[PDB]
Order: sequence, then C-alpha cells, then structure tokens
Amino acid sequence: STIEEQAKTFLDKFNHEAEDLFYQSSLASWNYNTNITEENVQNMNNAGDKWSAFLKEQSTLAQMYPLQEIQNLTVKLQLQALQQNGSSVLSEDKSKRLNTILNTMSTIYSTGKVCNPDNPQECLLLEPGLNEIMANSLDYNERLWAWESWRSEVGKQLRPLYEEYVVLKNEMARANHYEDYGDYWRGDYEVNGVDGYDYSRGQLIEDVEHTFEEIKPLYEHLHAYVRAKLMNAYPSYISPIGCLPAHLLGDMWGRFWTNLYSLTVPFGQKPNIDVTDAMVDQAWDAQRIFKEAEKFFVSVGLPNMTQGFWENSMLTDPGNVQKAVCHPTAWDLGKGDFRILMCTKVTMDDFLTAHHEMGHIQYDMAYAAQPFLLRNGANEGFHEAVGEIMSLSAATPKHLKSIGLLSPDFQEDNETEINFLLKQALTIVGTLPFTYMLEKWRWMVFKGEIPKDQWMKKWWEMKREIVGVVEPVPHDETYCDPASLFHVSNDYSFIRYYTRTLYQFQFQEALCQAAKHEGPLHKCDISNSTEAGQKLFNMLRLGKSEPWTLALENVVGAKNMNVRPLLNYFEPLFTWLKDQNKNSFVGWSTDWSP
Amino acid sequence: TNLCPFGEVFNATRFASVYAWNRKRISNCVADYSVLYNSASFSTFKCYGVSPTKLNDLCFTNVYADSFVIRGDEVRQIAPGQTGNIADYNYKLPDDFTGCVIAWNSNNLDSKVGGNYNYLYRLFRKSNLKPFERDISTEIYQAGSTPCNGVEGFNCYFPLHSYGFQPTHGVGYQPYRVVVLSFELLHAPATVCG
Ligand SMILES: *[C@@H]1O[C@H](CO)[C@@H](O)[C@H](O)[C@H]1NC(C)=O
Ligand SMILES: *[C@@H]1O[C@H](CO)[C@@H](O)[C@H](O)[C@H]1NC(C)=O
Ligand SMILES: *[C@@H]1O[C@H](CO)[C@@H](O)[C@H](O)[C@H]1NC(C)=O
Ligand SMILES: *[C@@H]1O[C@H](CO)[C@@H](O)[C@H](O)[C@H]1NC(C)=O
Ligand SMILES: *[C@@H]1O[C@H](CO)[C@@H](O)[C@H](O)[C@H]1NC(C)=O
Repeated sequence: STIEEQAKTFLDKFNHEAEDLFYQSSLASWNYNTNITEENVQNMNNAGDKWSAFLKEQSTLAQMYPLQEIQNLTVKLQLQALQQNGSSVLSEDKSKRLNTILNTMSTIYSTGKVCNPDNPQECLLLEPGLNEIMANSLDYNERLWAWESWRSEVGKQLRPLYEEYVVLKNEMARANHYEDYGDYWRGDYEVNGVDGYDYSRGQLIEDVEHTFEEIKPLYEHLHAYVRAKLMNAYPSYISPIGCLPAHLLGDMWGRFWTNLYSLTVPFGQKPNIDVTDAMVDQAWDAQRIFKEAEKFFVSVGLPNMTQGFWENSMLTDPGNVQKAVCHPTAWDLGKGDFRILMCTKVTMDDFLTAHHEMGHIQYDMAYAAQPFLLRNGANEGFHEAVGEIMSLSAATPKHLKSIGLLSPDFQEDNETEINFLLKQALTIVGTLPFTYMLEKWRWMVFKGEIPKDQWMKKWWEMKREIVGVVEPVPHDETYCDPASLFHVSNDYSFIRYYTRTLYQFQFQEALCQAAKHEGPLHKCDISNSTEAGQKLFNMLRLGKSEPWTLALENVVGAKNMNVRPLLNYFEPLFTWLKDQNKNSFVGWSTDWSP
Repeated sequence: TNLCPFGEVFNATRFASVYAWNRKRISNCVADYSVLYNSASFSTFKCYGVSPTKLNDLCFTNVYADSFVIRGDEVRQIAPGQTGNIADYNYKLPDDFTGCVIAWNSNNLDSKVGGNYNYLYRLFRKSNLKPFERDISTEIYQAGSTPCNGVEGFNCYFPLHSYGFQPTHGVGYQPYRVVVLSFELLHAPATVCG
C-alpha cells in the first residue's frame, strides 16, 4: 500500500537474493583463497561479477523508493546503504576510465619492483624484499635507497593516475550530493534523523582533531624517547631537537613503529614475555591455539565456535602441495558459515592473531540476525576494535599464567610492564598520528582545500607538524608519496584505523570497569568475567542497525571517541616516558631537514 | 490391527517444500510412537496439548502428518502462536494445536554443494495463512498499486523463493526435515489408538 510497506517488501526480497548471491561469491572467493588455481580464479570472478551486477540492479530498483517518505529508521538505513549508486552515477566513458585507473593503480602497486643501483635485472619487490629491508636493516643508507627508489618508482607512476582518480571521484561523489569523496567516506560515521545521537560528516573531522590534540602529549613523549634511542643508535644522522627521518621508522612508510622495539626496548636484559617456547614444549598446535581462544571467549560468556567453523576453516597450511593466500582473515560467508583462514605457526604472535580473528568471527556471529545490509560493524572502526581488545586481553601475563603457557615462577616487576607498554605504544600510539595525518591530507585533497601543485609541498609540511617525520631527501611535485601505501593506492579509507584504536581502548576500559578489575589498565583481563562479556555482546548484536554513537554508548557511556581510555591504558608508560625524557628536548622543530 | 505407517512418512527421501507441504493421513491402525519418542536423533521433539508418554495410550479418529523441509532457525516457527515467514505465509499451526512437531537436521541429504534449490518457501503473501491451509497458488505478488500482469517488475515479485541449501551452511540455515503430527477427534469412532 504505502511507500513504506512497498520498501519493506522490496528489502525483504533483496535480503534473500543478496544472501544467496553473497554466499556464492564469498564461497567462490574462499575456494580460491585456500587453493590458488586459475579455474578457482574463474569461479571467483564469475561469482563476484554476478554479485556486483545484482548489486547494481538492486540499487537501481531501490532508487525509485524515495527516502523522504520513510518513517522507519532501520528501513531508512537499508535503503540509504542500497541507494548509493557509486560509480554508476557517472557516464559510461568516465566510469570505465575510472575503473581503468583503479586497476592500473592496483597492478602498479602490487607488481612494482625496485632494483639496486648496480643490478637492474636481479632485484626485489615491495614484499618481501623491501619489507625485510625496512623491517630488519639498521643501515641508514640502505633504508634511504629503498625508500627513495620505491617513492620515485610507484609514487611517480601513480601521480597522474592519482590526479585523474581524485578529479573523477569528486565527480562521482558530488553526483551523489556529496561535498567531495572525503565527505563520501566520512558518510560512514554520519548519523542523521536520530535525536540526541546525530553525527554530521564534519563532526567526525572535529572529533578526530580533538582526540589527536589530546593524544599529542603522550605521542610526543613516545616520539621523543624513540628519538633518543635512535640518537643512541644512529649518532650523526638525527638532530637532538629535530624530528625523525622518514625511512628510518622500522617500516617502509612509518605506519607502525613495531620494528623499533629492539632499538628502543626499555630493559633489554629483562626477558620479554614469549610463550612460543612454552607452546612448542607442550606440543601445542593450531587446533590447540584456537581451542584456547574459543575457551577464552566462552569464559566471558560469548558463544563458542560453531561446528562448521572447526570443519570448514583452514586453521593450518595444507602443506606445500597446494598454495594459498593466507593472510589471517575472518570470513562471514553468510547463512551461518563462519571461518578463519590462517596459516597457523605455533607462536605467541599467532596465538594473539588467533584471538583477534576469533574476535572478528564472534562479532560476525553476534549480528547474524540483522538484515543483510546491517550485518557489519556499527562503523568501519568497530569490527577491528572488537577484534583487537581480545588480543589485548589474551596477551596479559595473568591469562598466560592461567592457561599454563606461563609458569607461576614468573614475576612482574616495573621493568616487564614498561617493556610491554612500550611494545604496545610502538604498535598503537605510533600509528595514530600517521593515520590521522594521512586521512587529513586525503580529505583536504578531496575537498580541494589544496591546489594540486601543492600536494607534496603540503603533505611533507604536515609530517613536520603532526607526526614528527622529515623527508630524507627533497621531493618535487611529480612524486605521489602517499600512493606508496597499500590503502592510498588501492582506494581505501584509512581513518578506520584511528577510530579503531580509540574505540578498542574505550571498549577495554568499559569492559574491565564492568569486570571489577582493580589495578593498572594494561593488566586488564576480561576472562571469566561474564559481566563484561554481556556488556560487549549488547553492543555486538546491534550490527549497524542502530547508530554507531548509540552502540558505542552502550558499552562506554559516551557518544564520541573518548581518548581518555587510551591515555589511561598507557598511564604507567606515560609516567615512565616523562621521567625518562627529562634530559631531552620534548617537542620537535619543523625547520631541520636532511 | 496393523502398525500405522509412520515409517514411510519418516523413511521417505523426498519431502515437500514448506510452501507445498505434504499432508499424509493416518487412520484405521494401531500407532506405535515408542520409536518416535526413543529415537533420540530428532533435534526437536515438542508435543503440544498432549504428553509424550500418555499419547501412546490414547485414542484418536485421525492423524495428519505434515512433511516439509525448512531452515533450522525457523523450526521454532512450527509451534502454536508463532509468527514469521514460515508460520504466516507458508505453514500455519493453530493456537489450539494438539499434535507433536518433530524436526531433525538433514544437512546431508537435502543440501548439496552449489545449492539444493528444490525447496521453496513463500516469501510474500497478501494476508497471513489460516490454520492448516495450503497456499500453492503462484500469482505474482503485487506490492504496490500498479497491477503486475504476470511479469516481474516494480512492486511485483514472484511469491516463491528457495533455500540455497548447501552442506556448509550454518546450523540455523542447514536444512531441517519437519514432520508435524496433528491428532483429531470426532463423533465417529476413533481409529488411531494403542
Ligand atoms: C585445488 O584446485 C584444483 C583445480 O580445481 C583441484 O584439482 C584440486 O583438487 C584442489 N585441491 C583440493 C585440496 O581440493
Ligand atoms: C521498523 O521495521 C521493523 C521491521 O522491518 C519493525 O520490526 C519495527 O517495529 C519498525 N519500526 C517501528 C518504529 O515500528
Ligand atoms: C558450546 O557450548 C555449548 C554449551 O552447552 C554446547 O552445547 C555446545 O555443544 C558447544 N559447542 C561445541 C561445538 O561443542
Ligand atoms: C577462569 O576460571 C576457571 C575456573 O574458575 C579457572 O580454571 C581458570 O584458570 C580461570 N582463568 C582465568 C584467566 O581467570
Ligand atoms: C526407514 O529408515 C529408518 C531409519 O532411521 C527406520 O525407521 C527403518 O529402517 C525404515 N522404516 C521402516 C518402517 O522400516
């Protein structure tokens, strides 16, 4: 009868059709991912094209349901998520050119190879060649060569491609009544039409800037201490008051700072916690690791894995016979098919990753009752944050001592948790300024607050005010340095990681304030606390049926990104860094350059 | 005198779709529910209006066995007073239901790799069904005001879809064979007892 009932019936049909076709597409992509064969590639591409064509057709048939006449909010959310026509709003010629640019970017990034200044025929790709160069070399000159060569090989190649990409994505976004493509992306955190829980797309920019402003002291202390350690590791190549070199940050592009741990560990003599030896000594295997993670999740009352998870997921590399792409991934194939694909080597890192991916799968099981369009995190940063808090809880020495992978003879003195917190901050507080800066630059580019000839001129400007990173060599505008990243090149939203980092600590503090945990936050262990488990499940089961602000308040009690949990988590480390940095100039000067 | 043919209802290989469920009538025989109760392989043996024990020592004039295949996450809808797609559009159990709903996982037979699209449920209906009334009529469903003229289009939908049953589906989406026994009493002499 009414338009609302017609839209309800339409979405009722779309739910079942999309469930079937998404199950087929994901099953084909899974069969490819476990078994890299060209026939499997054919199956995957056929099913993916079928899914994309079905999405296009359903978006078309949905656009004739006007949103302004829908009083329901879940129906409005589904219709909004389905009516966004994407690149189809553009003409065929420009859309084909855009897809060509996207595929050329993907190929240029995924196939580019850098070569030595003497052997241009035998040389190395990004992975694992440049990967190991950045993650293991302590040679300044080798890292500088790797960095400059890859920036001047893939970035320069993608620069005109990125120009066309940006200037066509602006057309695509404004054709959907968006201010830019950056606004299109921020439209994930946007909430409208809910009183007391609305969220504008500029509200996200405001909130991200505010939380980063609050972080800036802790990050700056971490950066100063790391700068002092690299002073003691590279005498003449760093200034005592300046910033850090770009190439010398443990990674190709300074996303994570983990690979500085050996060069920045607070107490090298103290034994870092590593139960991999205690795992091989008890003959632990992949099945044992995942059973331990499942038992951990049952401890907090979240349901144990379905039998299909044990049967159908690839928890171990199937030998050297068949080759597979086994980055550890969680797969919600739909219709109750939850799987994890990971080549599990018995290790503490892989133990933590098993907890991470089982957290992903547990979140996926939570909202398996929401309609198909609402089976995702409340926003893009919720799903990986729920995945990350479980690794945080499992890595704690209390859990390890309780599961029998750490002997009760182990003693916790200030040195070991300082080591733990520095590791955690190198992983986490290192990536926050980089992520925020990169997405700030990208949004400025998309909106147009930057003339094109001033991209890098501004980009390496803000490195100096935001992250504290100087360019080892000057760059002209033909460079497109950010495209050297997997996400900038391959058209991905990068602020999901900043938001994820904030929400994970908010979730952790909320859960073990509901777990009655007494003591420092970094000792937070949620195991055996069914109260925290129920608290988190109340948020998890929503999917994105309710606004992300309301879902976040369902656990934290705040409607916004609360930076306070992160600072509270790193409080012991923050105090230790303040004590340590008394004989160093905290704060970096933007003028000094290599 | 003879044993009531419950086996061929349960031993059968082809169950109907839920929208076109099979009705089989049992009468003029002595019914043994002991195997039904003690099978212990059923994942849902819920009896309404009668207890599992006393029904064996009870007389009825007619029994109806309604066979069909549904999802697992929908077996709950086979119960008096329930509401959903299966309860309202496909198969309705009355509020005063006086029979036993039996349901067992059948992921092995009724699901095959690539999908077993032979089982259909009625996704849309103009009005919810009545108790024990079958709706196999397949007129195109008109959501809006414009008539359909028997073709697919805006506000116009085919009223039947299929569970793409696969062996790797979750337990709630795994196929579940459901046999619904309904016991009836009339003024005519009872024929199902013993
Ligand atoms: C991998 O794919 C090939 C090609 O389809 C197939 O012959 C082989 O059986 C597959 N491996 C497994 C373990 O199924
Ligand atoms: C919105 O629709 C859902 C089903 O689509 C329904 O359960 C809910 O009650 C509706 N909202 C309101 C306020 O009635
Ligand atoms: C998970 O725990 C429940 C609790 O009773 C149990 O019924 C179920 O069998 C367990 N899952 C598996 C796969 O064993
Ligand atoms: C959880 O509780 C069980 C039983 O009370 C105990 O055996 C186990 O060690 C506990 N684990 C943790 C991490 O508290
Ligand atoms: C049909 O198969 C079942 C096995 O579960 C069993 O009742 C018997 O073998 C067959 N039925 C009859 C009435 O024999």
